Amino acid sequence: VIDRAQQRAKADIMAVEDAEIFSLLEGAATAVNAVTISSGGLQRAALTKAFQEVEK
Amino acid sequence: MSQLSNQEKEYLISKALETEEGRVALAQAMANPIRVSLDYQGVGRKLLVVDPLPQG
Amino acid sequence: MSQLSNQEKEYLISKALETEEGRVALAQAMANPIRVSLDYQGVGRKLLVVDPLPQGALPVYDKDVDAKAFVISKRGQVPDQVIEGDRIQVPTFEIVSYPQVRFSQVKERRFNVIDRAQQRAKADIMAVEDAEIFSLLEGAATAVNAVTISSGGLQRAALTKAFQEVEKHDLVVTKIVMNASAFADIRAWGQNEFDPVTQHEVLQTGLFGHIWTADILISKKVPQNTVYVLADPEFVGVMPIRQDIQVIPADKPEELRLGWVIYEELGLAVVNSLAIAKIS
Amino acid sequence: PYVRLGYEGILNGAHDIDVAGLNGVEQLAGKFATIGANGVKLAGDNGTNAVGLFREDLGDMVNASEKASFYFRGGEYYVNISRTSLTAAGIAAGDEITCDADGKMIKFTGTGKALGVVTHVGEYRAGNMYEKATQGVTDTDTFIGFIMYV
Amino acid sequence: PYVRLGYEGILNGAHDIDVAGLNGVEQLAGKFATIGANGVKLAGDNGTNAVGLFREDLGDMVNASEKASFYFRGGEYYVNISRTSLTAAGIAAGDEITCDADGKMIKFTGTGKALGVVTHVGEYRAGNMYEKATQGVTDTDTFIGFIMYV
Repeated sequence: VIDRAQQRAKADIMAVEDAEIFSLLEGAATAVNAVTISSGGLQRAALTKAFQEVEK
Repeated sequence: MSQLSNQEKEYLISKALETEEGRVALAQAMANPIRVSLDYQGVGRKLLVVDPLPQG
Repeated sequence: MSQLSNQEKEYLISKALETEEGRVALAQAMANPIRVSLDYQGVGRKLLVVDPLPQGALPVYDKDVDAKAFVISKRGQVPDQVIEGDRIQVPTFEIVSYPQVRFSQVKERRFNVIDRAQQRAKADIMAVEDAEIFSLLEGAATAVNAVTISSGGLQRAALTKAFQEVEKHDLVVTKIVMNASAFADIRAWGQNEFDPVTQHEVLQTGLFGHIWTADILISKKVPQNTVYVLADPEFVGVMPIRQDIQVIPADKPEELRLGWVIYEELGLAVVNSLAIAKIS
Repeated sequence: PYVRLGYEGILNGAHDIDVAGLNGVEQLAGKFATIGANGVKLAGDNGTNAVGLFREDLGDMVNASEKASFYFRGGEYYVNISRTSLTAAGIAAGDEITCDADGKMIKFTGTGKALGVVTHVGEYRAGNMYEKATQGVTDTDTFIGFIMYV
Repeated sequence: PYVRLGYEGILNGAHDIDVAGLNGVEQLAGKFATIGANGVKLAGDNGTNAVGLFREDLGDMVNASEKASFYFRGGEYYVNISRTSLTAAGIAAGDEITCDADGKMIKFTGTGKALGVVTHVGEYRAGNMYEKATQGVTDTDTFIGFIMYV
């Protein structure tokens, strides 16, 4: 179950399997990225790009 | 062994022989209970995935 | 009454007798009361352990041939050890000093309890040294987080690693010098910015405990949940013994303080223990 | 070599597996040597060593032969290049190691011949010199350990 | 001197002092052993194993390394001549002993790193080298034997 979970989250699909979290997703615009430290702010910032996609 | 032998000068130990005690094992976190699980009875599952959508 | 000099016949002998004339004892410098204890009889312990696994194995179809996975193990044997010390004292010196008798026994006893823990958990593997735990445990590194950052900063960073294992931490096992500096929070303000800012030390950071032990290597910190992860089997408990009747007392009147234990250490699941090495 | 620390005290002190440079014939596909358990963080001689023949694990790890008795597999076509140092307990490569030989010298202890069984401890031992046999050319009998040729 | 009759950790077989002095063709100044009394065919076999350092006490007795306060028993380059007898059966250090200031081989390392002392056992077990009397020598021996000379 551990080995499955490891493979399933990261990286692009194989030819024996479909749906992997990493494949399914999109990037994020240059705005989310900062040049001033504030770990909380980056993650916060990311949520708003995600909202346009309609993620609850 | 596993570290310097201090007194054991038998390397056989009767074709292996060990007493009732904990055996070390791995536990890892997973990205599997993060994603929702539900059961299905059928021979295959069909999904729709969104292709490019023209807002034109 | 009044002396006039630093020179005294009075110095040689006791001029007052009390059970207190000064002394020390430490509780936090030993990893053995922290862990759970159970007796065992046998000259050794036999464990089977898991070998390296690369990990991974993705799901494949039912019109394609099924995937497999395997586990590999090596078997290990742990022999028992004896830790012991003797300290040799002259009766005249002992009787006159008074609390010296108590102090020498308590110190030699403490010293044996430190040396058992030191070998089993850490040390290196040599021709007169063991090392069980240190070898087995899985890697973790502070350096990935940052290379050169405060003593406070390391201890905070370190807590997080344990979560991964599915411990969700318990407590952090650190070296005494290291623990002192982290608590102090030195970075060249020596103000708190990784420990609570209204205190000059703390005994919970992240809401988790700190155990400070001197039986562990210098500039090494270990997160683990001590009670599940290791267990201490006792063939013989630690005990002081005293003998005034052996070869060297016969030749010249001498008193021996004997301090010893016979130990073994059990590892119930030691690949949950993480070792991290401090940079700063 | 180390049958002189051996004779039933095997896997104590430095032991190599080699007394002479290995024969030709590369093995293809690189892989690591480790004799540890979830990493080698063993430093210094004595303790578990990677002397003995080897077995492939996940085909990504090679380690010492530490299986069960019965259905034992004799000779093998290579031994690992020595990385025996005091920064290690025997051979254990922290890079990928590539092996070679037509088979080479190995270490055998016990009251057998050159072939024993495994009790899940490094190398082979076992009695019965008439239910076991030499590996390599000419008859050699075991009395204190010797380097037996595959 | 006999080297390689020792056991694991820093130790050397027993040393017979035939080199740099030998009593049996000369007689000098005897004095008592305040270690040892065990051993047959001349005791001394658990008074000393390979000749430490011998230091006079009160009156004329010499003895081995012992103590770490109130007159360090041991030290100086005045060593006990063990003569020719039997190796680990005729070591003299439990009898009345003749010493000189010259002699080989002189062992001074106990089991594991640190300038050794002598306990009730003739053999050496491990002190310190900066909280115990030093003679100008530090042990640079690694684990498993190898010669030491004062």
